[PDB]
Amino acid sequence: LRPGRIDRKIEFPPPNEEARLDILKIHSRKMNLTRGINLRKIAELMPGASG
Amino acid sequence: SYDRAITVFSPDGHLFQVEYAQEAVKKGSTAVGVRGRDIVVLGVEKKSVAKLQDERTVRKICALDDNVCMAFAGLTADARIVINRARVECQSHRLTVEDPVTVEYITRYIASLKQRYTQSNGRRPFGISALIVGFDFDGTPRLYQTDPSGTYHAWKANAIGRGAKSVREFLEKNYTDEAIETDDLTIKLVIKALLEVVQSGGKNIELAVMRRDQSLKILNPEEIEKYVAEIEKEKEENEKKKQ
Amino acid sequence: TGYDLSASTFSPDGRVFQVEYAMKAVENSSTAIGIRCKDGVVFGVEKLVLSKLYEEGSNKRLFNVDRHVGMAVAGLLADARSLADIAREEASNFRSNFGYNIPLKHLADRVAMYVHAYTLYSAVRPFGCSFMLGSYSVNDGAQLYMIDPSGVSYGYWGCAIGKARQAAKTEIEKLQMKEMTCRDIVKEVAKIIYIVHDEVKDKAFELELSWVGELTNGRHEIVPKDIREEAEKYAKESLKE
Amino acid sequence: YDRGVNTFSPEGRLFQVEYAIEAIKLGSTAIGIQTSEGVCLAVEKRITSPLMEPSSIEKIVEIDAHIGCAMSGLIADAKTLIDKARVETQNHWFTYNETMTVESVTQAVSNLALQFGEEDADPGAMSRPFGVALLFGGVDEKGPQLFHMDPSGTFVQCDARAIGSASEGAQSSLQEVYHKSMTLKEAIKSSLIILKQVMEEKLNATNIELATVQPGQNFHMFTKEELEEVIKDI
Amino acid sequence: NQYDNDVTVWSPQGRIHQIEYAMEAVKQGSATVGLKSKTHAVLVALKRAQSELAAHQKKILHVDNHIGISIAGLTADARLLCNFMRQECLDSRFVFDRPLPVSRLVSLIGSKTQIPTQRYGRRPYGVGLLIAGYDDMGPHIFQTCPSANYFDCRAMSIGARSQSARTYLERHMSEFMECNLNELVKHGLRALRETLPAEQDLTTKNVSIGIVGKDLEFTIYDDDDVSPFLEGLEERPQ
Amino acid sequence: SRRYDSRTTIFSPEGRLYQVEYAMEAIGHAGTCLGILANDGVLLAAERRNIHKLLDEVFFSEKIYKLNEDMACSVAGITSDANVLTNELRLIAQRYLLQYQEPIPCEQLVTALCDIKQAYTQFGGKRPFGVSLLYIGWDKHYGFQLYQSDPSGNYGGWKATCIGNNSAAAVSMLKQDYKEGEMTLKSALALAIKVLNKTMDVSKLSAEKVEIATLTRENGKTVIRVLKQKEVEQLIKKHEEEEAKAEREK
Amino acid sequence: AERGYSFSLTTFSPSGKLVQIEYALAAVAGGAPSVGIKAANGVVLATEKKQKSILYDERSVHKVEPITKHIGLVYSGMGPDYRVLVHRARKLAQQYYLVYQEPIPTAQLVQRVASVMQEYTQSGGVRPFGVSLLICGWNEGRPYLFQSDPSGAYFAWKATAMGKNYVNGKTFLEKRYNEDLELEDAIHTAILTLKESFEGQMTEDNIEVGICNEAGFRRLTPTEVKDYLAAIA
Amino acid sequence: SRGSSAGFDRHITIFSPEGRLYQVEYAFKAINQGGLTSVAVRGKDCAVIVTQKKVPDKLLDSSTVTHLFKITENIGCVMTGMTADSRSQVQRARYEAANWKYKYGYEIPVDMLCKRIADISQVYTQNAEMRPLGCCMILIGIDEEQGPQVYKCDPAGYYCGFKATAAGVKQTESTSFLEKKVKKKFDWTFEQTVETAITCLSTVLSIDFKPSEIEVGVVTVENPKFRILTEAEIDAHLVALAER
Amino acid sequence: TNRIETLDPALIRPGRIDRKIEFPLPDEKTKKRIFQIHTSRMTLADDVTLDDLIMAKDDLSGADIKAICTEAGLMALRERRMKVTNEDFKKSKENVLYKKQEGT
Amino acid sequence: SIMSYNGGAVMAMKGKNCVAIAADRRFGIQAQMVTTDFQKIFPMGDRLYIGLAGLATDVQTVAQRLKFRLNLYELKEGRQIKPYTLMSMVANLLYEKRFGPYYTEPVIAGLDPKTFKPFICSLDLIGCPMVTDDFVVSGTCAEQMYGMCESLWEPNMDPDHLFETISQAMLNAVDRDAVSGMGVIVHIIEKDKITTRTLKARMD
Repeated sequence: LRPGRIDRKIEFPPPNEEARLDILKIHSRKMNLTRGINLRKIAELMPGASG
Repeated sequence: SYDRAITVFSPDGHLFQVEYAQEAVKKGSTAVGVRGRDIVVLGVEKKSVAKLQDERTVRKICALDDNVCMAFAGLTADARIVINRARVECQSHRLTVEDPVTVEYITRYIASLKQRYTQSNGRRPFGISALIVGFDFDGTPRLYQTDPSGTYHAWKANAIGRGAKSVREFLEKNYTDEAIETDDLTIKLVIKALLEVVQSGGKNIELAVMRRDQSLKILNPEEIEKYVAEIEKEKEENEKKKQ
Repeated sequence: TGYDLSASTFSPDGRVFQVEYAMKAVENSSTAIGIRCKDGVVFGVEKLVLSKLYEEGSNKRLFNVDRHVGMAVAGLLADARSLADIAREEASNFRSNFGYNIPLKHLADRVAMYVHAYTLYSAVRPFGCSFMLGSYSVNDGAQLYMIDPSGVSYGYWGCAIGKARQAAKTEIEKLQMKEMTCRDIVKEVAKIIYIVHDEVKDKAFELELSWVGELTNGRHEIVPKDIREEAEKYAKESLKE
Repeated sequence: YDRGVNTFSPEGRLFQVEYAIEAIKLGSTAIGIQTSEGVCLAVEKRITSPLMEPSSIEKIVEIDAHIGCAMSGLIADAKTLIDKARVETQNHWFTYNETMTVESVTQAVSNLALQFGEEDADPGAMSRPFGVALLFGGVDEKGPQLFHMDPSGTFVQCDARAIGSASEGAQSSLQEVYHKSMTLKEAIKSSLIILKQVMEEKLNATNIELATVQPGQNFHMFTKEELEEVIKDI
Repeated sequence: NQYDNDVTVWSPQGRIHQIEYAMEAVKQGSATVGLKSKTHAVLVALKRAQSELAAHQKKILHVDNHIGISIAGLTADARLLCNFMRQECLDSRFVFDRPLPVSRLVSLIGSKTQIPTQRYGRRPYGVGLLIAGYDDMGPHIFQTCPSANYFDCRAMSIGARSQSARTYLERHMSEFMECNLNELVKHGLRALRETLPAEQDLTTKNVSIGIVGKDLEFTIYDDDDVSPFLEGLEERPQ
Repeated sequence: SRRYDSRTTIFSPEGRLYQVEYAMEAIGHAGTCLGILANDGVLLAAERRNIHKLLDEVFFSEKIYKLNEDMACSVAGITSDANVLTNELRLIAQRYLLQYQEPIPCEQLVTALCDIKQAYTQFGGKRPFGVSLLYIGWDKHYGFQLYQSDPSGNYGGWKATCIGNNSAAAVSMLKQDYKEGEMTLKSALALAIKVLNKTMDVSKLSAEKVEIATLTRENGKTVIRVLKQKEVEQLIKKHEEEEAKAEREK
Repeated sequence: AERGYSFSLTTFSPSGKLVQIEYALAAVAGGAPSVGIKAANGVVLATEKKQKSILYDERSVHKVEPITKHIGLVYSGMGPDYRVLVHRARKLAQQYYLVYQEPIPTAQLVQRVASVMQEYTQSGGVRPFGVSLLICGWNEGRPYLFQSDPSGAYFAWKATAMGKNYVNGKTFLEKRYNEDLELEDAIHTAILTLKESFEGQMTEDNIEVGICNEAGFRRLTPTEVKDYLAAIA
Repeated sequence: SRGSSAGFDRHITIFSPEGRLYQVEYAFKAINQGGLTSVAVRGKDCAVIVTQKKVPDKLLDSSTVTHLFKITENIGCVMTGMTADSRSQVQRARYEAANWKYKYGYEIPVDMLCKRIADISQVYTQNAEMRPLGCCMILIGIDEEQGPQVYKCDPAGYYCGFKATAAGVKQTESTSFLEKKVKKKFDWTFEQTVETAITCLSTVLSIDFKPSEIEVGVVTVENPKFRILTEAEIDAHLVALAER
Repeated sequence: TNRIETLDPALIRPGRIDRKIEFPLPDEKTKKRIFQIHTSRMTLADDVTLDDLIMAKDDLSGADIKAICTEAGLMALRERRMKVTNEDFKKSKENVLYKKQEGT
Repeated sequence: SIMSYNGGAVMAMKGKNCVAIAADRRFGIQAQMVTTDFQKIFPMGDRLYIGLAGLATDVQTVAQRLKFRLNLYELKEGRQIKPYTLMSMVANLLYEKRFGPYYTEPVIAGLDPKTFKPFICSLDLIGCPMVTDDFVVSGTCAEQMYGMCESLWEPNMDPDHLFETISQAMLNAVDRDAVSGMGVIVHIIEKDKITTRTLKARMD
């Protein structure tokens, strides 16, 4: 951590509700869902721990 | 309580605590002291101010007594504990002997307070060095310097703390009796010596003079900028001896 | 490792090592035996002469702790003379406040309890000194106690301390003693000493003996010279035979 | 790795005290010669700059008007001893009314030499032995005498001692130039010859202190003028 | 190596190192002999000088008018234990109006040097004594150690190369009881002359004799009071 | 014994005091705490380090202590040590009052504490007090003052400073925006909400996440009040309406 | 005998931590679970009593002590260190009551008990105390619940847990605690949140409960607790 | 975690990184160093102590090896552990008991005289300057309003009230034998109790005693003085337990 | 090395290693020659005062100086320019100070 | 005694929602009057006055050493002091000097901050608390004021009647004593305000 050694520090914060909805949409497409589905509701049900 | 022996003899024949306290001095700030014939000028380099601090609480030039002032370089904490006991001593002496303290005597007591602390149980050494400066009962100027060991010598000129080996090298060649013949030449000798170890010009040198039988005046920043203009003016009129 | 530098440190085993070591400093001293009969106590020390330059019968290991209480020591002798003064001092404060010779059951428990206070702290070192207190009274009979570095006291009918602790406890187990007059015991003591001593590990020895019983009227002395000789003649004869 | 302040070396003597002796070999040089005419003490100041006053250095101090002293080693630790010496000599004058024998003063100073003690003492006792060796030279009823006192408490009378960072070298040159029949003017000149080899800078009137103590005088330190006169002869 | 930094630790072997060491401080000290008769006790000590221009350190210290001692070890400790004895014998004059009998004096040194071999971070006194006294039991010698033991002797020697003396004294221990005063001191010197190198001898500038008797309060002899005892002395041939 | 001694009052080979130096790093974790001087009073701001839904508040402030009638201070570091130093201060300042029969001068109160913080680093072998303090005060020699003491035993006057978590980031923001003179107590509270908002990583502050206490002079007596939640909530809205109007350049 | 050590054993590390207090907080988290719930007219202090046979007599010791007519303690951690603090508190309360003739307020008592625990992280030759006290009290019309830590800090809570599984219990309480409860749940809801960390069957002699209303603090008799253990009261 | 060393932490009494005091978990191992075991059983009229008495030699007197000590006249107790520490703590009990009577004037309850032995031990835990005593006291005595009682206090402090306890080498094995005879429940007369104590010690060691191999301390409500039963009385119960 | 005080002395014994050069933090005028050397390969906007960013912070290593230069120059590459402005150095200096302040 | 050496009067008096405490002003060294204004009434918070008469030294030590306990109690605790406690607190302070006492006798007038209940009390020079509901007096004219107030009082008075009573009760009791008089000051405390009037007395 001596300034000037490592040259960039990016933070990956745990998904918020909106990001988490999108992350739920990236894996969803990998299995046969069904017409009536409300992922938005599912992401709000989750507390938001990880991807 | 806590009867331990902090300072013991090395096997090489030193005292490592009093030699380590020597380094707490070297991490200090430069302070110089030249003595004239009617005037004694000690300046401390770095006010340490950050455009937010007061200049009234960062001062490193206190006044034990009326004819006795003292500048230090080391741990600001310890220095305030010595200075206090010194001020007590300076009044205890007016009670029992009518005269005011001489400058030797308030030193021999600051030194002897620092020596006892490197030979008593429980205590680490005082990590300060000091320039005690003043005038006797005879108008004579005096300049004494202590250190953690608790030794003290007089000087004609002297510097302590950070960058003091360099400043002593400048005062060997420049302290004569072609300088310090007037009050204006002695102040200019001190400033010209700290300008060698300050890297921000003259607007960073607090400087206090004492004059014969009057009390300690600290020169406000305006007068010091006037004197720094006369120095820099004088290094462009040394171009009359290079042509 | 670091379980022996302090009396204040149990080891993982479960035992303070500094007290263990003290007791081993006793085991490397000459032997002293006590043997209580039915009307007195007799003491026996196997004092080695290490040169011919030490004066005879001097620098004893038989103290008087009180006017009716012997103390025969073994182990590091400097710490012994220290206890013998703490005990004299206790058996004086007891006559002062209660007004009568201190009972040996109590003088023991008080000198053990003082030794024990020295195995608790790190600021002090446990005594290197086991010792026996004998005594006679006409209201309590003979009593013989033995203390050690731990700070333990135990009543005894006989015991021994020092480098021949094992060989001497045998000789007393093979001896009837709840039936013998004082006068007969002294012969036994001398004989036991002579057996347990090795002149192939030590040079020679002086035999020190102490009454305290019905003979002397509840005082504690050293056996008179004539009876001491008789006990040395009867002891060379049992080594001849 | 740490031990006490009072540990014996398995060799056979006290760690600290054996060490405090080494702190002497760092100090200036002192030379004392005992005569029938008096005692002389010569000690080099060893100034470190030209900016120092060669006068606020005191390595010869009066203990009384008939007992000089010269310190080598850590001159800071002498401050406590010297002041015990004075208050000793004065108390002996306030009770018995009469000067004090030189030997008795040095004995009373040496009783502090072994007095450190990390614990089981006052919250005021020393923690470490004193770092300083002394040359008490005085004149009393035995005529002149000169004692040497080191941080071991062992004091002893000498006819001529040298201490400091030229104890080895000077001590050998005293053995060749000393003899019972001297006068004080021969000695002051003899010592400054030894002291001129073992210094590092040239011998000025500002690089030594001389003192003498004579039967018919007091302790009398030579000033900067009188020194010019005995360096002229050399 | 960890059992050597305190008097407070025992060693697994069942000794104490700090007390063993202290006694090496005694074997660094300058030889000294003590023998007795039945009317006199004598302390003969071989002083030493640490230079050519220097006097010799006093080995025999006067205590009271019937007790002498001869140190061997740190001198600063020897004058700490001498002031305590001087103080014990001025306590007896002042309370009982008698001389403190030696056996009960050596028992106080024993109680005071025991203490600091059992407290933390204090050391043993690094000095061994020979105590020549004469009271109402004739003459005595007492050897004291830094361990805090002590002994009643008929003729003891401590210091450096003392073993050489101890044998000389152990072959002649029978003759001592019948000596007149001057004959005894001869023995002591002849024993002390076996502790030197073979190259030098007893002079008047490094021998110190101390005599205490039935009618003679303890004295000390130096320089030219020692000459009436070296003169007449046998020659020691190799 | 000597084996188990830490030796906390002893120099390093380098010329430092390790325990006093570590104590600094323990202060870099406490809650942020800044103070700003003005001409018309002075104010301490500190963020509540402990907050929770169950946690309660019983006292006017959980970090601001009143040392006198005229002085308050805020602490930072080991909370336990802070209950000790603030009790000696109060007792010092009454012992001053009991002699001179005046309120104690601002500067003296501090040094008198710094003799106690400084003693602990030089002998006795106790661990030092791991606390730094800000003292806002008023006296009749200098008007309003602000001061800052360290576990070393060093103090200094300041015109605006910060101590504890992300202190160096606050001070960089104060050097720029703070004017020498020209500060009203309205303006200082604008600077104090802005500086606090930048050293704390929360999206926005809340009246329930900070504590702002001022010290004003009204009628020749001193007043030291702690702003309620409504008074601070105003300040937080007027700062979001200066970020909404700090995009009018594009 | 001895003198005593003089040098603190709690020391700063390069981190800026006082390692000894960090550890003494881990002892706290080994101790028996304890919950605290301020009501709106009383305080409930309930605790999982210790036992491990049927030989122990579960009425010879008490983990819920009375400090004053209006104060109470339970603790979590080492049982010997608890009898020391209960006994320095009861004396503090009696010096306070001897000078002002007034029962010591509960804010006061916690602030002093804490300064005793602070003294053992900066005194010679001691280790910090190994307990967390939960101090209830009802003075001046209100109830109070505090908690002092072996550090010396103290925090007012509206309900909390300590000891084993005190992170599960602070969550469980975070939801179930809606102010304006009656005094009688805090008991109910308290006992529930002991059960979220207790394995076995609760009985009248296996937990200890103490309430603290205007009428003064009082330990609940075994009979009384058996009824709240209808798990419906 | 998991037992690590904080440097010093097994040499003084400061917390480990785990959250324990290794120095006190060791002082318990001293109690078993003794090699003796003592059972104590409470009745409904009397409390009984029974101790194994081990005379190693024919030299030791047998009447001065005992482990039963009279603290008051209404308080006995049995000491297991290092015999030195033991006697040092009994001496201290007697002192407190008689100091109590002197200050309050009604002789001390068995409850409190343990609470004070407990608190003295606790100090030795909290300071580094000394080790804790390596012994374990079990007091018994009739209380004036709660029947008989039994208390046991440990080297750390923690002390509790019991119906039946043991201490020493077979401290686990005994409490498994006892708790069976406690959940059944009897009348617990005076002859019931002494019966349960001796048969517990006798089966867990396998000795089947002689009257000279145990000492039995007992305190009844009819007569609250603390007796130590002689060999004559002890034998009446041993041959009664050989019949039944 | 940067911990020299933790080396077995026998390793750095004179005659094993003979010269111990020490590297103190730069001065103020030196710290300006460093910040003047990394900026030499760049093009700075005209409002950049080198002397205001130097003194702004303190106790800089030539690694911290290059770290402030590097960051700001990068801020100019998020904008597709080549003029490091006085504000690129403010964002940068504020992201190396949290860097020094955070992660400590 | 030696509480006569200086003289002094104080006097508290309960109203029905107010309380009034009155004192003379005269610091005199035996017979010789030094100063005509020397305060024997001190604020101890609001609506709480302690009146100290007797030896003029302890009047000043006990109001200074009582301010030091009080302030160090309104800080350490946030509450403001109760009038019943300031009695127990100044009881303990006197009894601390049991042997070689102070020579003052406190009078405490005041209202309960949390209601406005009036509260008065006196103390002995050794620290005995005496709560009354009529009036309390201390001084060298004590017996003068006891008689004067016992027949000049009413169980309920308003703020205007109280100040009438205690005024005309102090003036006449203190004029019949040699070493008192020369100026009476009267605080009278309501819940709202604290009125303080000086009466015109005989300057002889």
